[PDB]
Amino acid sequence: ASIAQARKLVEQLKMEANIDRIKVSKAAADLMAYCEAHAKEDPLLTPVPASENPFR
Amino acid sequence: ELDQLRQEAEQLKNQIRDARKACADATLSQITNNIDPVGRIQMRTRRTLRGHLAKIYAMHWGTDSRLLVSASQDGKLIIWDSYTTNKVHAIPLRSSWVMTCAYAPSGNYVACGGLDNICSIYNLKTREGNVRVSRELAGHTGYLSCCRFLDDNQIVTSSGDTTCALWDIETGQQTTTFTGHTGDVMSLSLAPDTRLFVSGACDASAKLWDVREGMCRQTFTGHESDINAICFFPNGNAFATGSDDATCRLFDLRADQELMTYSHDNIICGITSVSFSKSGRLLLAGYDDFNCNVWDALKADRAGVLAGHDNRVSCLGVTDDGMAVATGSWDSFLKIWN
Amino acid sequence: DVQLVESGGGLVQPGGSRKLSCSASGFAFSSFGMHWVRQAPEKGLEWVAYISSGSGTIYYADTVKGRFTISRDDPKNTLFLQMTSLRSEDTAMYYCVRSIYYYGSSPFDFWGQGTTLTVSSDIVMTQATSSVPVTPGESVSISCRSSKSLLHSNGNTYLYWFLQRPGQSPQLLIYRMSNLASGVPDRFSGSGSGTAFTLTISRLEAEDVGVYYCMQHLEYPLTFGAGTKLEL
Amino acid sequence: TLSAEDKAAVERSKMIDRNLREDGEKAAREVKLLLLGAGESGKSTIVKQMTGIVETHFTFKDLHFKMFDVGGQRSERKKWIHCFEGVTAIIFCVALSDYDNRMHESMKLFDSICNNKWFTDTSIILFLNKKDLFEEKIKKSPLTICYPEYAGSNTYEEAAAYIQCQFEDLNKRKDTKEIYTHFTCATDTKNVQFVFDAVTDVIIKNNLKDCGLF
Amino acid sequence: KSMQVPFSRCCFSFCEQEIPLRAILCYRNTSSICSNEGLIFKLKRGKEACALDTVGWVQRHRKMLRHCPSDICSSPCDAELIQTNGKLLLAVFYCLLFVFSLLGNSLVILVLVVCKKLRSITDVYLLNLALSDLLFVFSFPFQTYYLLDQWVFGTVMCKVVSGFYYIGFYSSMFFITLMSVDRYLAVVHAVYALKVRTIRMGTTLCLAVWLTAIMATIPLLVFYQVASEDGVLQCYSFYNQQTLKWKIFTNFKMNILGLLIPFTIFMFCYIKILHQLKRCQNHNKTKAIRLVLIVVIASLLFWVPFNVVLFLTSLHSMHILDGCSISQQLTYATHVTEIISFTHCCVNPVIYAFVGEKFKKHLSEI
Ligand SMILES: *[C@@H]1O[C@H](CO)[C@@H](O)[C@H](O)[C@H]1NC(C)=O
Repeated sequence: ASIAQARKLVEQLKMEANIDRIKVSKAAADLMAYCEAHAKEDPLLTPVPASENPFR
Repeated sequence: ELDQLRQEAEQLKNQIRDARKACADATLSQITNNIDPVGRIQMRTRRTLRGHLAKIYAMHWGTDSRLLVSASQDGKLIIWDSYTTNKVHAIPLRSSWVMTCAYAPSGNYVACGGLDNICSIYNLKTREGNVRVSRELAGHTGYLSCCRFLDDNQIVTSSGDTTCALWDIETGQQTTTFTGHTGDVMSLSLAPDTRLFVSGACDASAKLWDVREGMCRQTFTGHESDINAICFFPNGNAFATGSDDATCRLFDLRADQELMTYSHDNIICGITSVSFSKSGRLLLAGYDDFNCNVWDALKADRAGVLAGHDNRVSCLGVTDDGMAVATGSWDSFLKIWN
Repeated sequence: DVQLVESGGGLVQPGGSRKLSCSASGFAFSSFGMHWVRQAPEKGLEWVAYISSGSGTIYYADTVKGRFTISRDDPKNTLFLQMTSLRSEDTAMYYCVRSIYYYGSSPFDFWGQGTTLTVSSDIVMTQATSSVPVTPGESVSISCRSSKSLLHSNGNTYLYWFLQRPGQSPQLLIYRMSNLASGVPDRFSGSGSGTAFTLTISRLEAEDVGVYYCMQHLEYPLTFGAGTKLEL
Repeated sequence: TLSAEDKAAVERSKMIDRNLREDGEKAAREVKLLLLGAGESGKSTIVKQMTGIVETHFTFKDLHFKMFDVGGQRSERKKWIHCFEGVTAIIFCVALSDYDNRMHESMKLFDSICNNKWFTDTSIILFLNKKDLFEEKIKKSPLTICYPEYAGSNTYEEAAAYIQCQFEDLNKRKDTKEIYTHFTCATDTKNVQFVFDAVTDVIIKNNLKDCGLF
Repeated sequence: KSMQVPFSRCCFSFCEQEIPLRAILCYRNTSSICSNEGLIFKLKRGKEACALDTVGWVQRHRKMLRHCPSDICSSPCDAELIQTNGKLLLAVFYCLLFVFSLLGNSLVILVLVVCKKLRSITDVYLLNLALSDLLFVFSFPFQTYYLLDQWVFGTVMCKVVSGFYYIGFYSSMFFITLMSVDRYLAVVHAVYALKVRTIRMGTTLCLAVWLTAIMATIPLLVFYQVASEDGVLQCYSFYNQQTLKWKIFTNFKMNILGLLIPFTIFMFCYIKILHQLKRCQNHNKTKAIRLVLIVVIASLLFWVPFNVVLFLTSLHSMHILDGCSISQQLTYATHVTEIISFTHCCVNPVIYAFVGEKFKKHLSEI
């Protein structure tokens, strides 16, 4: 009855236990670094002037 | 015997959550306390794409950042030219109940689906000059909630089943089936490399899938209700989800944990769609309240509001070049903000 | 498959009238705008008239304004060119050309075989070279120049390159001077600066010999150049 | 300031606009009906009288209906029920013989549908199938097994009226929407006639609201 | 002093004495509008006398007497007797009604355009009715000035203001008729109404309404002129000095084309709607009955009295009715019924827009 999904989910949990996962600090720092690095080429952040804005 | 199985399931969950708690040395609110606030983001309705006569349930930009497809339950899937507000095509769907739409990266094909259980594929470029249905992918037992092309030949779809599926468009069979969820899968974001894709389900969980082995890499929890939307951070190593509880959550794959919650006391309604700016510093989120809030993704401060809609903002889209953001709502309009 | 067949040509006394009919099949004829293009004997192509999809807009050449009338009717998938007061220099083999206008489209993609008619008892496009001999294997370049810059403000240029093999209708090679038309081998390529344009063929297989024409689509009347002939 | 091709593209866009307008006008011709109900065959008989969505188009007395059946969707209703916000009406099929209970779950479904936020003003066309089989069961076994609080005789008419009252009183908002009821074992044109009458009343209400008279 | 009543000095009585020959005695023609013709003498004793037999002894005198800008039996008769206080009351009514109608119609047009986006054919009719009412009320300040002072805006402005007045009147008539027809079609013929009630049909019918209103107005537009009658500048149908014939034509044209056919259709439609709602009493649609009754009663209240008094003025002009008392009472009645009809511009938004629950929701939203 429930034996099937029971084995499937316990194996799922076992597999998810075996993950090489990193500290939150460095991952957050990496995400911040990407946000800041690509800032200049993000039109949404800086209001792009109408000279090269395809939307008027 | 089932009690013992529940027992080591519980102890595995305890161990996993203990490790995840161990990894949580800090949060974005700490290390991002020093960055400059993004400031008010004043966006104006540069375009108001009109022509749909019913609710717009899904839209999707094209890789050229100019052509966008939008699907409405009037029975139409309109291919629009964003720059000139022109309608390049208007595909009449066989089934009007459409709640997803895709535009192929090559731009040759579009896809749509909904309560019919069929992911229709429409060939835009044909010798006859009219858009013709090329392949109807059938096999799901539940409504198609999301669908994204991987190539001209492969497509990954999420259904009202507990399952997603990768389909070979040429032959029509399910190349792969993703089974792990326990509730309706409502959204599906394809990683930039397309190797992996995330899927948020009504079991309040977002699962990470590997396309070429049909196996769930990771499961993310923390939402209080069903997840309606999901989108990768442009890295492809992180993604943001929105649920019927008035919060968005930013999950990171490598840390395998929830990072940031985007919530406010004023907002007491669900999130219908979510999107990231090109750089990822802005998180766009459409809401049941007739608005799209722009969140400072690093500080969780609300950076602005796109208030120009008369109904739920069902769908969002940010171009690849990040020049404009398209919001489609149930008022049947499709506004381009910049 | 898409097919355009013209009929109604023949010998007509000058001063007479005749209607050319173009039967279309294999494609959504109503979606496409249609053009008529004469080619007098041993002469380059010359645009005649234009009928938009839905019969909304009409255009004519100044040399046929008033005398000719372009019309269509979608239900029977047919195009018509009524012709009146036929003068001597209307002797030509008329082509029925298909053309769809939307973003990223390929106008003038398909040309009908064409019907011959013998009457008997503005941007100027220039091509300097003609009767250019080429042995197969190497590459060649053909040049076409325009009196007015074909680069529009919106940012897409409007030169079209066509190839006409002997005894066969011309076919679209390049549209908007960069985009390779569907089904054309990759060896063909287009380039140029807004007033002078060139098309280059990398490898010249004998099948591609014939006359190459350049046409402007910036503004009506559309004007072809005197095509450059490539021969073995 | 527009190239020739741009003008042609604008003309094509206008053609698409007029085609969409005509399609929308034709769509407004339709009457959208959402079919719901417990039982694997209760709504099947009604569909006969007239996976995923199956649509049964039919024109009756010059009025073109469009009935959509959601019985094949084994998924959470609240995620896709809002797709039918603008549905002209909801046909709700319940078998009277299910009082063995299945009828209580049918009552729960009717409560969740009638009082749904989206269906604030979409009238419900209630059908009570199997009145002959209900007659057989009610002269076999009493209805008290289903409704212990039932305080009426064993007669068919009293039981039918009681069931109708129990289903109708689930409507908490009587000032905005109406419940049209019908015992649908007639197996004749009376079912299509009844749904046509209910739809005519709904259209008259919608026209009164649109004209500002209601 | 109004679009329908010029200040005319008349003669409705005759003195038979043929040699009142010694006075300042300077003569005047009766106003062109006036039906009885005649001549007026102004005597040095201040009394003015009537010479309705304009020819004969009096023509000999006319070439023995002179014209003048500014016992004998009877005096010339002024068409209007309203004193300063009455004109003040009419003027304040005009001003307050102008501002109320202006704000009401502006609010209707604003909300109907920006909040409704004209998604219904009923919205199309309501928008065009509001525009018609605006066009009509644009003539009110000119009416206040014209009532309290002579006309100084010139012939072109006289024609333009008459155009506003009559286009507004006819367009309002036909738009309320179209709304009545639409309600009849959508209540008594709902099944068939689905096949014909669309935005395109409403737009086409409303351009038809505008074109027919223009067609009705052009004759009145050309007839109107500014004339220095009796030392007062007056904007009225003085074209070719046939003011009587033009008055009769305008009265009967407005009567027929504004009341007879429009209200015929209007009452037929709303009577059938009321019968239908009486048929639906098992559902108790009382509110619709109340609103249709309110609309019908209001329309009749501010249109029927004005039209009947115009018809009576027409009868007077055709000599069916004669005398000062009838004439002065008719001018007074025209001045008050014109006020009450002007109330239509401010009441049409009332009875058609704010009483509807479709509309108050977006009013509260703003
Ligand atoms: C007034 O009556 C006289 C009578 O001789 C006539 O000549 C004139 O035309 C009439 N009208 C005016 C405005 O004087």
